Amino acid sequence: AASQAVEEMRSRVVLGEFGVRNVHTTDFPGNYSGYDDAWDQDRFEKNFRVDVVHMDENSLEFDMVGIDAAIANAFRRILLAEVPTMAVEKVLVYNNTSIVQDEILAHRLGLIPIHADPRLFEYRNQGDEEGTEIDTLQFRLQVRCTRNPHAAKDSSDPNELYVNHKVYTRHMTWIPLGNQADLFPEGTIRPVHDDILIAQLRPGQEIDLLMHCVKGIGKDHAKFSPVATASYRLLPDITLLEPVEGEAAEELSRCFSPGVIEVQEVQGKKVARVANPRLDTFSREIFRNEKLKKVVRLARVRDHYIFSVESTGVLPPDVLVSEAIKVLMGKCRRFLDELDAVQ
Amino acid sequence: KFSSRHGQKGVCGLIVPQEDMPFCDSGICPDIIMNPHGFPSRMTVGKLIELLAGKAGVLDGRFHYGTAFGGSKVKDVCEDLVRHGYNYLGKDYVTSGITGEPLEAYIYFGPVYYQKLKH
Amino acid sequence: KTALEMVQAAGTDRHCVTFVLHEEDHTLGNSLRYMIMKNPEVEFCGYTTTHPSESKINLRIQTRGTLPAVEPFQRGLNELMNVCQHVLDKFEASIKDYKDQKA
Amino acid sequence: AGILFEDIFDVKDIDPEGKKFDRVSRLHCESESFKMDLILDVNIQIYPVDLGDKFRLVIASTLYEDGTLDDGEYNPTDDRPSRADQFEYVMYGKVYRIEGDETSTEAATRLSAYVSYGGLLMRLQGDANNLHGFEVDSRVYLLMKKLA
Amino acid sequence: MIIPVRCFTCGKIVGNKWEAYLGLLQAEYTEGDALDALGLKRYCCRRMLLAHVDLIEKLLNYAPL
Amino acid sequence: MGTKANLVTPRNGEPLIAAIQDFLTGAYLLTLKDTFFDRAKACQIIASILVGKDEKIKVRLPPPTILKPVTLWTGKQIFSVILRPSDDNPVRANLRTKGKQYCGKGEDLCANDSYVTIQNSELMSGSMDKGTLGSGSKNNIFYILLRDWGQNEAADAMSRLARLAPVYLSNRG
Amino acid sequence: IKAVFPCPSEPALSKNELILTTESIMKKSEFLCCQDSFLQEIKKFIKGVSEKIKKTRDKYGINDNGTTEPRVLYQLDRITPTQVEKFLETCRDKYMRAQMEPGSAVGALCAQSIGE
Repeated sequence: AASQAVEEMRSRVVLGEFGVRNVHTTDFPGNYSGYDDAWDQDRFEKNFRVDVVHMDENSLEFDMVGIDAAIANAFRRILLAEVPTMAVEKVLVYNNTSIVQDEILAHRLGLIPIHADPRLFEYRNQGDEEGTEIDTLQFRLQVRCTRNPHAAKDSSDPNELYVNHKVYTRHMTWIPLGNQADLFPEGTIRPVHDDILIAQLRPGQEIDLLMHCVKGIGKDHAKFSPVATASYRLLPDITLLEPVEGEAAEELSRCFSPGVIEVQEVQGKKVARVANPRLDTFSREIFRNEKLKKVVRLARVRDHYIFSVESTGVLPPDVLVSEAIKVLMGKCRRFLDELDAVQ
Repeated sequence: KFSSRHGQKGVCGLIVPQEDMPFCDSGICPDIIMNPHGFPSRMTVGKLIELLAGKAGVLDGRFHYGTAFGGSKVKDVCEDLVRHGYNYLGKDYVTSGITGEPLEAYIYFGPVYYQKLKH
Repeated sequence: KTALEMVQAAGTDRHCVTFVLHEEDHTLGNSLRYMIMKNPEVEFCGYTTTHPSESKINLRIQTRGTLPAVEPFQRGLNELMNVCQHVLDKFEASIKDYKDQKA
Repeated sequence: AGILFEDIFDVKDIDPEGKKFDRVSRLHCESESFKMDLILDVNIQIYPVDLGDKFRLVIASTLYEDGTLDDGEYNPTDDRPSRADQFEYVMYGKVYRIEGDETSTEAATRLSAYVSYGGLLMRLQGDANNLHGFEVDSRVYLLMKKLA
Repeated sequence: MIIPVRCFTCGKIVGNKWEAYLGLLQAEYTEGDALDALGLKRYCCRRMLLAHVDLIEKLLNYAPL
Repeated sequence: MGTKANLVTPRNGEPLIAAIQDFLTGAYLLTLKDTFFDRAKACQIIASILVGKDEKIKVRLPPPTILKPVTLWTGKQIFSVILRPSDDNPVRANLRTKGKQYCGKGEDLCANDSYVTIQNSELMSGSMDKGTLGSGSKNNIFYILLRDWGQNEAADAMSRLARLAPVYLSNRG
Repeated sequence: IKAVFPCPSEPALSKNELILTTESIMKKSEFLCCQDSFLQEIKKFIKGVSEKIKKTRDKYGINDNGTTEPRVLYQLDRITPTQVEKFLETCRDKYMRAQMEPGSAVGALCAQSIGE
C-alpha cells in the first residue's frame, strides 16, 4: 500500500537502471505523517550494534547498524584527515651525490611511514625548528656504494657487481635524543615497511642525511594520513520479487557476483535463493537481461554500513578507529567550552 | 595547464582535500574531476572509449590499443569489466564525501593519461 | 575566538542566529546539522563554507518560537558527544570479544 | 467551514502523452455531481492512482474547520485536530489564473481556474456557479481521499 | 624515474612491491596474476606498477660512477 | 565601466552577463517536475545563499508543496528563494514565456512542462533553460529584474544562483 | 502592474471608463514632453484593452452595473483605476529613461557594434 511505499522511502536506497532512488536521509521530525523522528538516546542505544566481520594486521572490517550517514561520514573523514601520525618534515642533507635530486629525495623520505606511536609525542610549536626529545624523532641515513672486491667477470647483474647499489628503508638508523632511548626499547621506533626503495646508487656515489619526524594531521599533508583507505558501503539487500526456477536461475546466478546467489534443486528443479548479499559488487548486469530485470529488486539498507579500514602499519587498525571517535568527541567539547566562556 | 591527449586543455580551477572528493565502494576517490559539459560540443567520443579501455586494461593487466581505423572495440572491453565485477558501461555507483549520502546518478570513473603542459 | 555568534538583525532577535565556527569543515557541520535538525524546535538549520580557502563554517539556526538558538545548538553538541561515547564503548567491547573468540 | 469546492471525481486517463516523468502523472478526471473536468498532477510514488479509481477532492481555504485563517507559518510538528486527518493526500498551492472558455462565441458560463502546487498544476473547469469563491493570488489546500 | 613510494590516489605503499613484481614477471607469472600475488586489488594501485617505466637504470648508465 | 551598469550589450540590448553551462543545467534539473525535497535537503540548498551580505537576511522557507502522505517541497519552490531570499526583499518579478521544447499548445498546461510563469518571484510552471536564465534573451528573469527592479537586484540574484546551482548538481551527480 | 499591485476592494470598472480615465491621465501637464507618436501608441494599446474587456463581458454576462451574481466573473479581465495610473506612469518613466543621453559618444558605439 502507500504505507509500504513510504517504508521503502525511509529505509532502502533502491538502485535502478538509470539512477539511484531514495538517496536522501528523510528521518527528521515532522517529515512523515505517522512517524515520530525526534531524537531518543534510549532508542539509538538499543538499536546500535558494531560487529567485527574480519580483523587482520593492517585491515579491519566492521559493521555499524543504526548509525546515520552524517555521523558515519565524519568517522571516515576524521580517520583520513584528523588522526595524527609522525612523518619526516625536514631533511638536512650533507654530501648527496646520487642521481636522484635532493628535493625529490626529500619528498620520498616524507612519504615513508614511521612505526612511532603518535599519542606519546606532542605537536611542535610554530618555528622552533631545533625541537625537543618530546616533539621530534631523528633518523640518519648514510650509504656509500662500492664495487664488490670479489666479483664474477661478466657482472651483468648490478647486484653481483655492486654493494649498496640500492638504498632501502632498512638503512635508516634511529638516533635517540635525551631520554627517548630508555622510553622506547630498541626496535620500537623504526620505518614500518623495511623494503621501500628510497634511491639507487652506482660506485663512488654517497647519500648522507639526517631526518626530523614531527606529529601532523592529514589535512596539512597526505604524508600524515594513517589509513591507506577508509571507506563505508551500505549493506546490499537483493530481493527476488517473483520466484525464479529453471535455466533462468543459472542466468540470474551469473548476473550477480560469484557467491551471492545459490541455485538449489528443491524438487530436482533448479530454484534461486539469495545466500550472501554482502558479497554483491552492484555491477547491475541484471538490467542487461530483459526478462530478469522485472523479477529482482536491487536495494541497499540505508542504516547498515560496512566499514573497511586499511592502516599504513603506523598503528594497529582497531586503535585508529577508537582514536577517530575520540577526535570527534574532542571537537564537540572545544565548542561547548567556548559557549561556557560566552555566557 | 593539464591536457587529456584528446585535445581538451584545462587549467586547475580548484585543489580539494581527499575527504571532500566523492568515493566509490572500492574506496577509489578521483585524482581529477572533469566536467561532463566538455564532451557534447567537442564531440570527443574517443576520450569516453579510452576511459573504458584503460579501466578494463588495468584490471586485466593488459595494454589495450586505440590505433586509428582499428583498435579495441567497445563490445569486447565491456565483457572484461563484467568478469572483474564492474558495470559494462563503466558507470560506477559513488557516494558523496561532503554529505556522506549516495549521488543520484551513476558516475563514469576510469583511468586516463593526462600530460602537464609547459605553461 | 572559535565561535562568533552574529544575530540576524540590528534588533538582535534571538530566534535567528548564525554561528561562525573557526577551524571547521563539513565533518563537524554535517554531523551537528543532523543532531540539531532532529530537534522539533529548529525550523531551519544549514551550514555554508564562505570560501574553500578559509576554514570556517557559518551555521544558521532559525527556531520555531522564542528559543534563543544557543539552547538548540548547545543541545546538539551534547547529543553528538553522547553518540560518540556510546559508539566508542560498543566498538571497543565488540573488538575485544572478537579477539577472545579468535584466541 | 472554509471549503471552496467539493465533489467526487472519477479518473478517466492517467498519461495522455506518455510517461514524461517518474514521480508525477497527469490525471485527467471527470466529476459525477457536476460537469467538472479536472487536470491534476499527483506524486504517484507516495500516492499511487490507478485508471479506475474514484476519489473525493475538497479544496479549502483553511485547514482548520473552525474557520480561523491564521497561517503565519505552517508547522508540520504541531498536532491538533484538523481537516487533513480525514484525507490521505494534501497539497498547498496558489490560484494564479482565472480564464474564460474560448470555445463558444456567445452565451457561455464555463470558467477555468488554474492552481499551481509548486509546479504541480491543476486546471478545474466547470460552471461559474461552482467555481465561486476562487480569486487570483489566493492560497488553497487541496485534499484528496480515495473511495472503495 | 624511480617507483613512487605511495599510490597517488589511494595512498597504499607500492615502493616495496617493485622488486617482487619484476621477479614474478621474470618467472612465468602473468602481469595480472603478478599484480594479484602482490595484493594490489584496487585498479588505482595496479596501474602504478603496470604503467611505471624504470628510467633510473638507463639514466645511471650515463651517471659519473 | 562597472559590470552592474553594463549587463546588457549596446548592439541589441540583450543581456550578456547571465548563467552558463553547469549553472544552467543545475537550474533545469532543480526546476523539473520530478524534483521533490524533504526539509533537511531544502534547508541545506537554501543555506548556500546566506554568505556575502546575505548573512544579515533572515531566510523565508516557503510552505512545502506536498504536505500529508509525506511533507515535501519542489525544486521550483527552492529556485524561487534566489529571486526573493527574505520576506523584506521588495522584488516581485513576473515573467510568462514559452520555453524551448514548447509543445505549441496549452500555454501553461504543456506536456513538456516548457512554459514558464513566475508570479510574485515564485516559479509556477516550467523549467529554466537558456531562454529564461541564459544570455541573448529579453525573456530572461535577470533582464526583467534589471529592467523593473534595478541593477543591484539582478546582480544579487545572479550571485545567489552561482551558489545554489553548483551545490545541487555536485550532490545530485 | 496587475500582479505587483493587484487591487482587491477596487471598482474594477471597464470599457467606456477605461478610455475616459486614460485620456484624462494622458493630458495632465506631463506626457506633453513625451513624443506625440508615443502617446498615440499608448492610446492604441489602451483602446485594444478596452475592446478585449467588452468582448469577454458580452460573452459571460455583461455587468449590468457591476452587480452580477457570480463575482468570479469580474476577475475575467480586471483592470482597476490604481493599475491604470501605475501603468501610465511606468510607461512615461521607461520612455524618458530610454532617451539617448547627450554626450553618449554615439558614433563610437555604432562602430564597435558593427564590428562585433
